[PDB]
Amino acid sequence: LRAEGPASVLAIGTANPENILLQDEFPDYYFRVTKSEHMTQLKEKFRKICDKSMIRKRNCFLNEEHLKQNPRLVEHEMQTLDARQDMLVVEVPKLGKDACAKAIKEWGQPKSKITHLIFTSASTTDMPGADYHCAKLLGLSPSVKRVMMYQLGCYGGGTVLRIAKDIAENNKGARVLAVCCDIMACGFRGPSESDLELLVGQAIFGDGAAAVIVGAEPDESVGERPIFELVSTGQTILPNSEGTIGGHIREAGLIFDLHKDVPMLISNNIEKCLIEAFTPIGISDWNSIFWITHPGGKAILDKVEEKLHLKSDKFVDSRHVLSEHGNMSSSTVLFVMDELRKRSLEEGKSTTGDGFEWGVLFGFGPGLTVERVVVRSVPIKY
Amino acid sequence: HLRAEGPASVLAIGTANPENILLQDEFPDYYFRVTKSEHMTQLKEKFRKICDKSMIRKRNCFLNEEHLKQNPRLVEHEMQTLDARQDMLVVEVPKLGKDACAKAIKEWGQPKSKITHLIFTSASTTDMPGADYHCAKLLGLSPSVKRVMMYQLGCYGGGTVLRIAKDIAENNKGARVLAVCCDIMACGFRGPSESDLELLVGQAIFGDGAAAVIVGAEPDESVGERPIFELVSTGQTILPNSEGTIGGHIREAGLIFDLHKDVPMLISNNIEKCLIEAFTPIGISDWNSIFWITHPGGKAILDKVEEKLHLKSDKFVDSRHVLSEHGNMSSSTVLFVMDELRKRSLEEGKSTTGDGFEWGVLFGFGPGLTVERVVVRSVPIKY
Ligand SMILES: CCCCCCCCCCCCC(=O)SCCNC(=O)CCNC(=O)[C@H](O)C(C)(C)COP(=O)(O)OP(=O)(O)OC[C@H]1O[C@@H](n2cnc3c(N)ncnc32)[C@H](O)[C@@H]1OP(=O)(O)O
Repeated sequence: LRAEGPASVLAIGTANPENILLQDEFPDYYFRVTKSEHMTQLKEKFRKICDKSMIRKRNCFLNEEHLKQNPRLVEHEMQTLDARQDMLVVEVPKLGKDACAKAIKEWGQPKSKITHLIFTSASTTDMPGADYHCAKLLGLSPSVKRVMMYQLGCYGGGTVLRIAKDIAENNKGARVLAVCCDIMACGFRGPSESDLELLVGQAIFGDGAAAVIVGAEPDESVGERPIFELVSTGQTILPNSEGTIGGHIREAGLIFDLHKDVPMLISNNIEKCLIEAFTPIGISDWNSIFWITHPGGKAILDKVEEKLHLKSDKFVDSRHVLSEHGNMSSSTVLFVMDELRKRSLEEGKSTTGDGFEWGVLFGFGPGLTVERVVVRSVPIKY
Repeated sequence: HLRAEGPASVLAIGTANPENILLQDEFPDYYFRVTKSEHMTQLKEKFRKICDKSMIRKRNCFLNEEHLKQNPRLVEHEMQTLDARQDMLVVEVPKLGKDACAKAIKEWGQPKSKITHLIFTSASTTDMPGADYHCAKLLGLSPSVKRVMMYQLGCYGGGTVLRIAKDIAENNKGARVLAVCCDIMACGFRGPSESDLELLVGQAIFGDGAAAVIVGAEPDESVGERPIFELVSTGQTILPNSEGTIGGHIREAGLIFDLHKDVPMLISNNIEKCLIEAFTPIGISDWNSIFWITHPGGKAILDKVEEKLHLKSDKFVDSRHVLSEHGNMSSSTVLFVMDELRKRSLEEGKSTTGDGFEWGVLFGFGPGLTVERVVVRSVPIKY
């Protein structure tokens, strides 16, 4: 028995740790707790990176008491993976379960109707995985079909939507719980004079989890209503991008590579993704649609906006999420989805997509891989 | 959105294994020599009986004695060696994977440009970009191939990649899914210790290998496509009272795994209820009237399941043969079993790809304790 019509997002939930990192105070915090305050010139460059990041605040699970309890974590490169794993194999499923619960609350259906669980995280790795623990913490059926996807990266938010679409539409009644979660205790480390690449990540990455319920044939009879339709999906590797975005599980924890070319590579290639995605729909004005864009960095948004001459209203939700949360990897793009529909409602727009009918969702991550989802809005009943 | 009509079918199967071979009869001595542990005479005899009862004749292993020479940290029990293992496996895991995909693509006989999705699972490593990215580049797939990277599933992953491919191939007309599993046990090789019988078991049963399948719906005989097994339904479940019995952990010392002795009994004591749920809609109750494609996680698992259900000697022939010639290769093993089942059936002139039976069941078992189940239907072999 296959489902009729397209899969849609029926609910969204998000969660963040309680502890907060004010970006104005982070240079002082970072260089103090890492006992690197003598690197004045480096701290000066780090301060400019933080000030230019357009991040006002992040939530982070790792706090100063964790650092005093294990000073090894504040060093630059030091065998710490066990200590990080010990924390994250617990916290990642926990924070993920927090976001799942809020999404199920909105959804308003028995957890026994959840037939599938998709879980993605780049912050940890274990067997059984975070899908198992999150399922147990939620009290889901022991026969929930799980799709565990460790170490995707920041494109992963588009991935779980792609996976959920085919599952929901091919299985009548299937209701897919897809959650992303990342905790940057996996890659926190101290500064080195030879790494501005490190400092960039230390300034932009924050903690969070985002969960959605995906399903076809929404049942208004019992309180289900979709927010966004998932119309088509794609995934591609950008040319001349090899090595530009990388992340590795090592004895020192998560070690990442981040090339300065990434913003230009995305901007110079993204229009082909739009043509490839919207030519069948007959759309060519990239301002006549709504955008749900992963804010991988201020620069990425700025350059895409520049190359395509996008009105400033398109990345408003991306920038607001980046300001209040930083880059949370795979979850970030679903935070933006949620903000888009909450702002549309609060501003009296006619649809959940800022008043537009058609939209596009993008994730960017290692590859350099681009995840794309053409999405359709729903009218807002007033 | 144009969806496919009819069920998704395995259209091709290819496998690969490292070249260096470990003979089980010599492995107790070889293992305790290279690990500088010949003074553990009572633990070695203990280890010799585990290997004697394992019903494993040989295994394929990428890690050789020269590797242990270059890095002696790999032969100690619990030394920080992850970086050295990863340096090897981020390269070798996709490579061996590509070798198996290449054979599957060969049998399939269709252009690589027709591959629309690539599924890759492996428990031996993790990286970003992952083995899926590199396996696709090694193969020459389209940069727009849709990848599904599933790191650290474990021994049930062979059923998972089938369950994932089923929904993709059926919801997308023309979709051709390349699913591959691959594991290399340099991720978990380590020296012995009198306080870890689980390790000894793992060092005796785990071997290297990769296996890849081409999965699609609406097979096109005009272009040379021939189905092998139809994927009918799928299930995943967590066995009750099974917490912590199968585990694997990426640590500074590499992959550390747990294996509780009760795993055979827990599987055998729960498996029939998996059969009932899977075959009651089809109207089948006799577990000897169907063929089996069973992950040979260990000789004890097959033995106990065989007893509990009174399965006849034909069911586990292919599982035990793969186990004897390759050991436990984790996620790929069950796919090695599928391949031999359809190959032996034609060599023996059986009515179908499933040993003459129409309906069958595929099982993977792993961390959870997780059981992956796939009801499968064979395709007639016409003579
Ligand atoms: C905490 C643990 C983390 C754990 C992670 C969890 C898992 C995730 C795995 C995957 C990880 C891989 C990634 O991480 S994927 C993130 C994608 N996001 C981007 O790719 C950001 C886009 N970029 C921007 O948003 C702006 O660049 C930014 C940073 C706001 C700055 O704002 P600004 O406008 O001022 O730009 P400037 O050029 O002026 O830079 C000012 C100075 O920083 C230097 N600089 C910048 N960029 C650099 C780079 N790339 N390399 C080396 N130097 C770099 C410049 O050279 C200059 O230095 P100088 O010339 O000496 O003065």
